[PDB]
Amino acid sequence: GTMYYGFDIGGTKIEFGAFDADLVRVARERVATPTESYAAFLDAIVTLVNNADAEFGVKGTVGIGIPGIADVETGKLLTSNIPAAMGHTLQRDLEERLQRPVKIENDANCFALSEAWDEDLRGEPSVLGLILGTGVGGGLIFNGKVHSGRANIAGEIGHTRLPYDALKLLGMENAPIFPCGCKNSGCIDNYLSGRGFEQLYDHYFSEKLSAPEIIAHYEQGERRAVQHVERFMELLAICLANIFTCLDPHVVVLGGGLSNFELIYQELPKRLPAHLLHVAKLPKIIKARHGDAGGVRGAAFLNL
Amino acid sequence: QGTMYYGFDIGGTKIEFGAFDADLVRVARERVATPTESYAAFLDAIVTLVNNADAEFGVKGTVGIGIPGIADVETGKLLTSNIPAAMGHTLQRDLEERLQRPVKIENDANCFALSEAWDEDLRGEPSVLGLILGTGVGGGLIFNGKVHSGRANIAGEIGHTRLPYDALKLLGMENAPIFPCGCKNSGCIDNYLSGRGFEQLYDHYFSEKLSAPEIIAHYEQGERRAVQHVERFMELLAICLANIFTCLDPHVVVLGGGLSNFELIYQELPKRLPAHLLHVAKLPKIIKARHGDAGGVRGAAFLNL
Ligand SMILES: [Cl-]
Ligand SMILES: [Zn+2]
Ligand SMILES: [Zn+2]
Repeated sequence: GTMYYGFDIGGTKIEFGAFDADLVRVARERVATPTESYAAFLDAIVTLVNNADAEFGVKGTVGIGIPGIADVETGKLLTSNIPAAMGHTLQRDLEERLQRPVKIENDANCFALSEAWDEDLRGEPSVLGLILGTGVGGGLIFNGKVHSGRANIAGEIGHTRLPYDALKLLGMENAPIFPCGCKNSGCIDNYLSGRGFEQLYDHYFSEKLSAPEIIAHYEQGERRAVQHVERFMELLAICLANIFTCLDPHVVVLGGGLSNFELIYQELPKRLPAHLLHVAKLPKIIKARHGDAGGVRGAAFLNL
Repeated sequence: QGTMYYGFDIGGTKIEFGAFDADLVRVARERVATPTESYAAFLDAIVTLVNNADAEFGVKGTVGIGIPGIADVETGKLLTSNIPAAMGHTLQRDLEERLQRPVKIENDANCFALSEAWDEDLRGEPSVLGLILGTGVGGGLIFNGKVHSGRANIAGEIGHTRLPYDALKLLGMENAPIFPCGCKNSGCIDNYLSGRGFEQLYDHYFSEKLSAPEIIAHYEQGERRAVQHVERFMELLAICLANIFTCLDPHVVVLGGGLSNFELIYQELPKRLPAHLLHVAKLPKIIKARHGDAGGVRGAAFLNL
């Protein structure tokens, strides 16, 4: 009698999934995201919900994942990649049209919640999801529920500054201080992401290589790539140790392009203990399992 | 039988006990000596209080215990240097056996935060961060009225995170004071943002060893050095907290410990935090603890709500 719907809103496509009481996906639909019209945007979502409700014979719950946030006070979307919905009160408008509550969360929160509801992680008291891509995105799950935060920006771990011990590793007053898109500076977003991995390589070795090129060189034993990787893994361990001393997560799930670098899962357990408290224990650290289905899954799971 | 929630606060010399009914009315209060050596005597003191209360109220009460330390999450052994009688013992398992019911044991800073989070004004807040600013920085993370203990029972050890880059910049980067830490790391914010940290920063910059109350009294008199120290301290506090808040985004932040009595904190933080937060961020509500150093019992009891 219960169905959970999830929408993942991208700049060009809206993805839809319906999950039964056992969290098995029983419907999948994809429609175009309207480029300009808000009215068309609402219709696309309302239509999907009404059709699914007719199909499954229930009134499904509605969760939506977005590349941005809803302003916690006004309900207006801050989603620059979705011009049709930018500035609009999406939740209120959908609640009125669908006559039921609607939840809207940032895509990184949906990613973490999706991974936290994997059979292997169900019942974990806390899960931290980190996406290491062009930036660092984070999602904090406690007892299977997203912690959104006072202003819907819990998990913005990427916009915390390099800690003293990370600065020390990188040469203190000679460390590279990368400018940040948030307009602060030295945010870890610019060090631990895939882009950060690249920028650190370029800063020290004066050659602009992509992460896969660096990794391929690493595997060939090229000395510059080997030195870069050594520095990167220690830097990652120091920064995550700082984060883990505050959050002490039970499981850490990595997504984004850099989570494909398998060496991470070998090196973190070896390097974290030196930077953690003496009594600390290591979280389980794994690569994301749900991939492209993450956005829809986590959005749906907002209403569990 | 009715619900009854018991809480114990274990200190080095006293064990404090409280019972709270379904409405969270306190219906018992007892204080007994903490045994100095005997583990047997330690267990008896607790078991006695539980059994007497159960008989008196006609209930089987839930049992929560706040300790100055943690239980090892794997072995159950207590890591509590201030309590030599219980140090190294499997307190939870031993009490569960004697009392035939589950027992929850949590660090005292978690109990402090949970106690505050269950005040009428904060009930219903989706998240509460408690920070105790005393001889060190203690922290407690509450989500939806429940303690997040962490993978190894040390969630909230915010005091053992290192100064962020922006804090170091304020303090002079390569010339900043790097204080050694009891955890054996260095530059942990435990040694900057606590009452002791406030004192050590004053001494580093002004070459005079004053207590926090002396500095504050001089601040209130408009003394130049104290005014400069307070300006530096408030900005340092805002920077470090803004970093913490960018990760945690707590709805409410509750300050305890001696330094939470410095009223200026509550005025200055809202003014200084925005520059270091994300542009879209909003300020948490930041308040002084309501229940003082007498919420260990409350928080311990509330572990079982
Ligand atoms: Cl799925
Ligand atoms: Zn930033
Ligand atoms: Zn420390």
